[PDB]
Amino acid sequence: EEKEILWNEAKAFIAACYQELGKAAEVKDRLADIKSEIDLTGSYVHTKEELEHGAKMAWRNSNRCIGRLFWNSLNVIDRRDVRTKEEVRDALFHHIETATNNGKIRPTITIFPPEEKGEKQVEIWNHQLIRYAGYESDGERIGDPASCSLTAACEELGWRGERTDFDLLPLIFRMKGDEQPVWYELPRSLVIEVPITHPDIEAFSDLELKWYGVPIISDMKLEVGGIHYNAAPFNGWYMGTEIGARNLADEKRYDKLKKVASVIGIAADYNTDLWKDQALVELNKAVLHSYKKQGVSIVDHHTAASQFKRFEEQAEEAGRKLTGDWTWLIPPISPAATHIFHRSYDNSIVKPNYFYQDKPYE
Amino acid sequence: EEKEILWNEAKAFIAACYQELGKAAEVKDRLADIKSEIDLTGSYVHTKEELEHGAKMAWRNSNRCIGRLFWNSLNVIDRRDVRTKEEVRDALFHHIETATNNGKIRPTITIFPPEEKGEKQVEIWNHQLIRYAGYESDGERIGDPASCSLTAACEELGWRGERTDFDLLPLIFRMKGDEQPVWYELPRSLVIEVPITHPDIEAFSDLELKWYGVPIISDMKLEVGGIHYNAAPFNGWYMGTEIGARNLADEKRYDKLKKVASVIGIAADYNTDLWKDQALVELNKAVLHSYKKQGVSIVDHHTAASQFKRFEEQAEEAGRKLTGDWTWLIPPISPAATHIFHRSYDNSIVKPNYFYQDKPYE
Ligand code: HEM
Ligand code: HEM
Ligand SMILES: Nc1cccc(CCCCNCc2cccc(OCc3ccc4ccc(N)nc4c3)c2)n1
Ligand SMILES: Nc1cccc(CCCCNCc2cccc(OCc3ccc4ccc(N)nc4c3)c2)n1
Ligand SMILES: [Cl-]
Ligand SMILES: [Cl-]
Repeated sequence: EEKEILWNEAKAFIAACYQELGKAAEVKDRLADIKSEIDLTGSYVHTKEELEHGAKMAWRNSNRCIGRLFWNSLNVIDRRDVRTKEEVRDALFHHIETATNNGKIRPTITIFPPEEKGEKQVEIWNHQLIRYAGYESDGERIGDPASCSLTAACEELGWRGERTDFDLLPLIFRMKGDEQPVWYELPRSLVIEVPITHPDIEAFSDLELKWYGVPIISDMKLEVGGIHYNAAPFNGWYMGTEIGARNLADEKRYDKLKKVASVIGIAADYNTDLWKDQALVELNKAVLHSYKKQGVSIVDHHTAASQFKRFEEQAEEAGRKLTGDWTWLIPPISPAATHIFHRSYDNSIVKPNYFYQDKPYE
Repeated sequence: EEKEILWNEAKAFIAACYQELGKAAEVKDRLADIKSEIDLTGSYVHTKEELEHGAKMAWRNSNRCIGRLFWNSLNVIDRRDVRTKEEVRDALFHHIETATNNGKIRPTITIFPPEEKGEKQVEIWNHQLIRYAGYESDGERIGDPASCSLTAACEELGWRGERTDFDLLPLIFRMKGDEQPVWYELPRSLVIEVPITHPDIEAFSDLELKWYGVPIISDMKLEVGGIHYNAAPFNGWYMGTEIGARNLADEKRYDKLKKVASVIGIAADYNTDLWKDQALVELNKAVLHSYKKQGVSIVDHHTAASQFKRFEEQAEEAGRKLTGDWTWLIPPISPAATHIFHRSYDNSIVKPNYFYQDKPYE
């Protein structure tokens, strides 16, 4: 049951990782330690510093991420020591608290034990650690339609949501050996939320909109040197358009543009009035104003594109090729007002990186 | 000097073209007529109906065009008979008048004689038949910066612009055999223009903005059945975003967003105010309102995307594969508010089509 492709990925990663850390001389000894270890166990264990740097490199190589400028300040939390459900839950609880940081969000990743045989040690079911539930029974739609399948899986396992439009989903994850996952309700004190108000339009609060403070992606596999960390939730702060132009605007999500147009006092009858466009701008202005007024970190898409330009420049000075996905880097609001729109990007996949993986639920 | 690749393209085009026109039985005789003609002359001549349909197929295959729904109603003008400069000029004059149609714009293409030896019979220098000049001498920028190189080439040949921000460039084209092109000033009576006003903000006219009515692309090569029509100017009507989000908004074009923000009474100091976004929407609302109030055909990007969805559906019912360039089909204003954003497109190049070609000037 060999065919160890892992040896080749380890040679590539350790060489580059130690190259960047100045530890270039330490490479031949460490690869020797690794090759024996691969022969004795079929795998190898990253150090402390390889793991932290590999997670940073993976953010740096994420073609679709516009916020990559701060890749080197990612806060890496090593929890490869976890063995029980309560330790997994507590680590996820801790990630939320330390990432939130009373609103001064810290880009943070918690790294759980990797896949051993390709067998998961911890299998997280949440798309994000904090997300709202979605319901969809006979005509009536409640909450976030994107969470319908996960919300159904949770309720099939004993959980029950109050069926508000913003029910917090529980943490749900399965351990190795168990046939079923466990779920834990989120403590309200850990979850910061932001009511959406408008700086000029006082009636905007009548929409009773809100979103959570911290997006913590928890369904992606971090791959470092051939080691597959399927459970490694990470977070940054939001870019405003993610909330105002997608989460609250998409017809398959909260679909609020019609109601936004009514409270800002414009008609929603004619395409040539550009009412969707106007409502999108006022809603996105409201999201930024609301997060800033509360003291929760956020960035607008113009500032974010300015930072990403410096990431482009910084990559060229370091002699690293830049990779990116143009179709994901452009913002969904005024993309041509950013430099990203007016250049091209090589969409090559460089490792370490973060990758999609099949949902465990149906 | 053979290596006739032309025979293969003719077999592919005539088969498909006659297939769609119901003339499937007439194919073997016509290809026989073509193969002899290729052997006798090194080329072949399209019919009347092959030419008109091939130009329509070429529009249908333009991956970057969102307005392809009306491909079958393209008005094809056959001027392969032209031989002199005055006949070329008159045909271009006529194209402008009949395409404009007092504001009820007709999608029209005028097809000049194709390349014979790869040698052009008529070589058009204009990017569009109607475009504004651009100037750029010691600090001072006037007009459309995108036209600077062409405006310089025209003035090097005796033309002189009044150096307003909206100088109409002359028609400029070279005939086969001449070392130099000729240029002809555009008659003002042929060119409809639209002053940009706002439906609600009366001060918007203080910006003194305007654009021309009809975009007539004149620098692309139409390829049909291996025959290269390098001179075949075509036109549709504008999509509003082309004017309000690019021509008047780009920093490398008319760069008006700052002045738009001032007349609509918002500050242009903070990114988080989304002032560029708001100004872009009000400017694009103004463009649509202005063209509609004048009676000049235009379409908004929402209506245009709705039409393109029906083009997608119509393509599937006809059993034709759909091709498209996602990065060009999405509008630059609220792209995620259109279905285009939320699906993918195969960017394969199918012929007949329109292709870029090297500018003749420096
Ligand atoms: C610091 C704040 C951050 C901002 C503002 C930011 C911004 C974004 C945005 C706007 C997207 C595209 C979202 C979409 O349109 O679906 C994105 C994608 C992504 N970001 Fe970041 N990001 C940040 C931090 C991070 C961090 C810390 C990581 C991981 C180490 C990361 C990895 C990614 C990945 C993997 C994707 C693509 C996910 C996918 O394919 O669905 N980002 N980022
Ligand atoms: C009927 C009105 C039409 C509308 C509203 C329309 C709309 C558009 C738009 C918005 C673009 C992209 C422009 C850009 O972002 O640079 C485009 C590209 C294009 N359209 Fe159309 N179009 C129309 C008619 C036509 C016609 C009649 C033809 C030719 C038969 C045509 C062929 C093309 C081509 C070739 C491109 C790509 C040009 C390039 O690569 O630079 N379109 N169209
Ligand atoms: N602050 C932060 C911080 C860290 C990370 C992020 C972004 C993570 C979001 C995960 N994302 C999941 C997903 C997968 C598949 C489709 C999705 O839908 C949204 C979307 C976005 C861009 C598109 C571009 C082109 C196209 N055709 N579709 C798109 C769909 C989301 N944010
Ligand atoms: N009503 C109508 C009717 C008929 C045809 C048209 C469109 C013709 C416009 C010709 N176009 C020339 C051109 C060439 C190269 C760059 C240009 O710049 C604009 C642009 C547009 C989309 C982009 C998408 C991605 C990206 N990276 N850059 C883009 C640049 C224009 N309109
Ligand atoms: Cl999100
Ligand atoms: Cl244009």
